[PDB]
Formats: sequence, C-alpha cells, structure tokens
Amino acid sequence: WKIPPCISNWKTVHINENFAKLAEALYI
Amino acid sequence: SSESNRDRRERLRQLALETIDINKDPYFMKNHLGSYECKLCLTLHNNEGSYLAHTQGKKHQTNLARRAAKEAKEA
Amino acid sequence: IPYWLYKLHGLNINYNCEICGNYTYRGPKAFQRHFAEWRHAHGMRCLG
Amino acid sequence: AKHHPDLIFCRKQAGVAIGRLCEKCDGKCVICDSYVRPCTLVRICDECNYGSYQGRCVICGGPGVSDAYYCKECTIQEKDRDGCPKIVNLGSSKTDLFYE
Amino acid sequence: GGVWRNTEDEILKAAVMKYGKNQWSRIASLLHRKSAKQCKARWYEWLDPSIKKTEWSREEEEKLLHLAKLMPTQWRTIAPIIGRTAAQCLEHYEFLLDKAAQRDELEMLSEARARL
Amino acid sequence: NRFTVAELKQLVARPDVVEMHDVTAQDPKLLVHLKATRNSVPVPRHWCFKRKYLQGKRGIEKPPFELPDFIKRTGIQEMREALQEKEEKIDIDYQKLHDAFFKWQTKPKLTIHGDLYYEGKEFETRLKEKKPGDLSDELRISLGMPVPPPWLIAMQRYGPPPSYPNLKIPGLNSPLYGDVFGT
Amino acid sequence: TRLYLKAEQERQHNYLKDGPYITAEEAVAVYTTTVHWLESRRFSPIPFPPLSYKHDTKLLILALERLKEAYSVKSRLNQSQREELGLIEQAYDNPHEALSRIKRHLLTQRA
RNA sequence: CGCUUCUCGGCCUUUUGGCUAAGAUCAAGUGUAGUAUCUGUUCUUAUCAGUUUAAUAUCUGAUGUCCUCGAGGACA
RNA sequence: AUGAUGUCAUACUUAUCCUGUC
Repeated sequence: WKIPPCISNWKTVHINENFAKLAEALYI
Repeated sequence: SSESNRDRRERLRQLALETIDINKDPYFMKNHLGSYECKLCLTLHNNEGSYLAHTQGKKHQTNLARRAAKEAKEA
Repeated sequence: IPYWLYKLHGLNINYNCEICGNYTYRGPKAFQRHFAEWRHAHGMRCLG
Repeated sequence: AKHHPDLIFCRKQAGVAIGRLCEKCDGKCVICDSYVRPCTLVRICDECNYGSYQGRCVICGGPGVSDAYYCKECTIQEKDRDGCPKIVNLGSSKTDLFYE
Repeated sequence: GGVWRNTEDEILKAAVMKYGKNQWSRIASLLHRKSAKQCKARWYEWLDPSIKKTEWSREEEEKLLHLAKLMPTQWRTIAPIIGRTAAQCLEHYEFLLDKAAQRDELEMLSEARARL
Repeated sequence: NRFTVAELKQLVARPDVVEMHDVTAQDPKLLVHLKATRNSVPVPRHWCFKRKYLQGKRGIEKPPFELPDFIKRTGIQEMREALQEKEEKIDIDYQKLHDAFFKWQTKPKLTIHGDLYYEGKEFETRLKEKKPGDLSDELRISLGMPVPPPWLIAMQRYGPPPSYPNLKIPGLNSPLYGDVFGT
Repeated sequence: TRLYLKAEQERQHNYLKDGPYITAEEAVAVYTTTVHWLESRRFSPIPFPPLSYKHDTKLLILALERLKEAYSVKSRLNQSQREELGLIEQAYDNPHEALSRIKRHLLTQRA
C-alpha cells in the first residue's frame, strides 16, 4: 500500500474486413 | 534579443551539464573559455552539441580494451 | 588494417642504424631516436 | 588593411598635393588604420590628383572634406615615408552591396 | 528549412528527455533553428524512442501491400496500423515495392458473345 | 651532388651543431657557418612536426591566471570575486593603487635573447646544476639539521665520490658559512 | 472545444475500429451513377499541371493575392504568421521558382 | 548458555498549500574576405625509372607464352 | 594511435559593409 511517483503531466483490432470488401468492389 | 540569447545559452549549458551528470560521462571536460573538450577522444568541441555528439564517430570507449587488458590480465 | 594511420605516422620506412648494433628502423624519426639511445651508446662505449 | 586585405596601394612618387579624407572616412589612418595619434600629414601623388582626381579621399575614394593624416605609430615605424598610398584597386568590397 | 543535423538532434533528444513531451515551447527556446511545431514534428518522426527505423521484413511488406489497395490515399491512417508510424517510411517502402516490382451495345455484344 | 653528413661534419670546425636536415640544403657551408655564430638563435622545433605548435596541449588543464603581488596587495581581486559572487561598488582606495603601480612595483622574471619558447616549456624546469656541497633550504628542513650536512660525515669514511672527483666539502680537505658545505 | 474534439476522436477511432463504411453496394451504385452522368454530359478530364502554362503564373498571382489579403490585413503577427508572410513575399519575388516548388510538391508529397 | 517480540539511541533516500483556458504566449538579422573546430569516407603493392620533398610523403610509367580458380602447374 | 584527402554543419576574425548609380 505505497504511493508511487507521478510524473506524466506537461509541466481493438483497428481493422475491418468491410472496408477491404468495399475497396475491392470499388476497384472491380 | 542578445539577453534572450545569453539566457538560452545558459539554459543549454545547464541542460548539457544535467545530461552529463545523468549519463555520467567521464570524458566530458570544460575549457577555460566556455567550451567543452573530450578527454577520451582527445579532440576539441565547439559547442555543447559537439561534445554531446561524440558517441558514434571515433568511439574511444572501444579503444580502452587494451588499457583494461593491461590493467587486468583476466576477463 | 590502419594503412592510412601507418602511412601518416611514417611506418614501413627503410632505415638502419649501423652504430646501434646494425639495427633496422621502420621510420626516419625512429632512426634518429635510435642513433641516440641506450643501445647505441652502449655499442659506442664497447667499440671504444 | 583591416577593412580589406585584397586592396592594393598606389605607392607612386610623392608630389606637392596634400591628401584629403572623406566625411565617411574622417579620422581614420591610411597605413595603421587607427583613430588616435596623428603626427604626419598625407601627401598624394601627381597622377593621383589631377582634374577630377583632385580633392578625393585616399582610403574611401569619395568626396574629401578634411585633410588626411598618418598615424604616429606608422610614423615612428617609418611606414609614412613610403609612396603615395592611393587606393587604386577595389575588389571584394562595395560590389555585391550595390545589387542589394 | 529543417536540415535536422546530428548535433541538433542530440540537443532535441536531451530537451525531450529533460523538459518533457507536452511542452513544445520550452524545447524550442534552446535550439535557435526551428519552431515549436517543427521540433514536435521531428520528435514525433525521427527522435521518437519507439520508432522502428530498421528491420524491414516480409510480414510488414505483406501487411502494407494488403493495405494500400483497401485504402489508396490516407497513408497517415495506416502509419500506426502497419507499425512503422513514421509517416514517411511507409511511402518510401511503397515506392520501393512499386519500383522493384516494375523492372447498351457493350452488353448486347457480351450477350451475343456467349450465345455465339 | 649532395655531400653526406660525415663529410659535412669532418669539414666543419664546429660539428656539434650539424643536423640531418642540413644536408638537403643548397649550400651547407653557409648554413654551417651561420649556425655556428656567437649570438645566433636556432630555428623552432615545429619545422618537422605536424601539430602546428599548438595542438599538443589538449588534456593539460592549467590555472586561469597568476596575478602578481603588486595586484594582489591592492584588494581588487577579492572585491572582483565578491562582485562576481553577488552577480552570480567597492571603492577601496585611489592612491594605494598608484602606490602599488609606482612605488611597490615588482620587476618580473624576463628571459634571455636566445631563450626561445619550447613546445611544452613547463615540465623541464631545469636550473644550472645544484651539485655536491650545495643544497636547497626545504630539503634542509626535511633533513632537520641546525645551522656539515650529516652524510658528509660518511664522505669522511668511504672516500671522496667517484662521480665528482674534484670535490672539496667542508671540514675534510675543504677547511663553510650558511647553506653551502662543499665546493 | 475540448469536448467536441474528444467526440471527433471517439468517432474516428470507431469508424476505423469497426470498418463500418457506407454500404459497399450502394457505394458502387453511386460511383456508377456518377460515371454515367459525367459521360452523358461529356466533361473532359481535368489536366494536371501544365508546366509551361499561360494559365500558370496568372493563376498563382491571383491565389497568392487572396492568401495575402486574408492572412495579413493590418499590423498583427505571430511567428507562424510571420513565416507565412515571408514565404508569400518570397513567392512574389521569385515566382517561377515558387511555381516549381508547388508543382513538385503536388506531384510528390502525398503526406 | 541460545532464541521471539517491544521500547530507546548512533544513522545511509525521496520530500511546495490548491484551482481556472496544458493558466494564457513569443523567441527575426545583411554582405565582402578569411580562419578554426567537430563528423563521415579512402592507401598491406610488390619492384624499379623520372618528377617532387628538408627527408618522407605524393604524382607519373611497365616486363615473357598456355590452362584452371593475384595464386598454382607445365615448357623455353 | 597521431596524420591524409573528403561531402557536411558549427564557431571565430577582419572596428568589413547598406542609399550605390550612369
């Protein structure tokens, strides 16, 4: 139960198959 | 202008001294005219960035292996 | 292989000191320092 | 000098024409290029002062107002008993400054 | 401008390590060559400690090749997704992959094209 | 077309000044005559060096400034140090500085006309040849003898030194005042 | 401002996280409708930058005039705005070099 | 004689009282000559001749035939 | 371990110099 230091202040999958399926359909 | 440049040079010298104290550089030496001089590289440094860049070219730390072998025969 | 460093330092230069027990030197400065040395003076004292 | 290392002097025969200095180069010496200790006046050559070449500055070459003099440090070093130090050539000075 | 010399890069790295990250005006007052936005862009592009400046492999090349066709533009969106995150190594790798691999009547026609 | 060094040394009357680079000149006789003059000075040692006589003192750290006693006895250095410590005025005196500049003026240690500046010129503090019978003060202090130095008691037994045969030291064959116990 | 930028942040991470685009089939129909409409009107394609154009320098002066008249009006500055005004003045001093810069950027730098 | 806990002392870390829009911001030098100091990269070449140098250094020129991959083998 | 040539920044000096024109 110890407080650590605090110096930060200024003082999912990230991909979807629907986008690729839309891009390939637009290319076709 | 000139006073702002003097304050910026003093802040840069203080940041260079803090970086040399944090990294514990044993080769950084100060001159008598406001410049740095490398003891291990045996060369001069024009600015604070010159002594802070002498870590890729002329690596004198790798040349200390002969002195380490002469001081101690064992590994 | 420090070829440029040995060329700038004066290495692989033909030199010989006959007074210092007919020894050979790899440079002109080494030949000048070998002519006035302990072995050269010892050979000069042993020669008379 | 100082202001110009590629400038060459005339070093001609000394005449009776007294040298002069421009208003922008007033007080500056010819050889020593200093501002203190004037001891000897400046004498110009005969060909260097004729018609439109008379009344011009020796160092500056502009409109001379006051008479030029030599420094005492150049007088004691026998640097004032040489020829007429008229600036003949003008290189690497006031050439690119005219374009800007 | 922005030549990004090595002595300036070491000073920028020391200013980022000493002053901070979210203070761009404090880091630009000790360089006298670039502004705060240029210093922040350099710190996010080349002076970042998490930037993988080397080790270009075939898995990342296959990831970038299977992403440039789904999105032709917006290379900055695929910068952190591919893993390079430098916003210029992706375009350089795409240019290297493109240069190394280079070395009603219409329907009535097609209708009779199958019937003939 | 060029004579050897032995032929140039045998022909010269003073062969203790000939060098190895003098044979490559256009007139060795005139160079040997000019190098053996009475009040001539030799050339610098940077004629063959490649450090340009100013790159050898890289790691040598020296003091900032060695002020004289005539400036240190005026109190201006302490006032300047106090002003530098306050910045990081005095008005002590006006006639004391004139007295230290005129009456309390110390003549500095000059050099000879042939005393040219060497390369290092700081680690070779050579001084005449303090020989047998003559010593410095302090080493007297370490020795601790009140006004012979006591190993010239053993220069009685074992004999006069081979190294300095001409020797005389007090009380033995040399029949002494202050420091100097032998000549 | 901080709230609406956070909102745009959430929506952007969403629209990339889910790939939830604009319904690819309807997208294809829209692209086809556009291609057909443009062909029916028979519009020519827009030519890329004619390097020696009679249009070029005149267009560049007009655009730089609008950019100057907006970004500088009267007696204010920054440092960013200062560099902007300075590059504007350099363009109005060496115009063909600036057209060269613009053409090189527009054909090269896709960032 | 050994062991566990508790207390007292000799002592070897760090350590600003808050919140509002990270509280809000910027940070100019011109040219002619010239020097210095950093970094990076290149010569295991053998011999001779000449140029050149204080001496080096440097520069400039070349030597048998066949096969195989400068080296090896064969022949004259 | 100096030195060598070399593309490339960085400091320093010259009391360098800003109304020059047909």
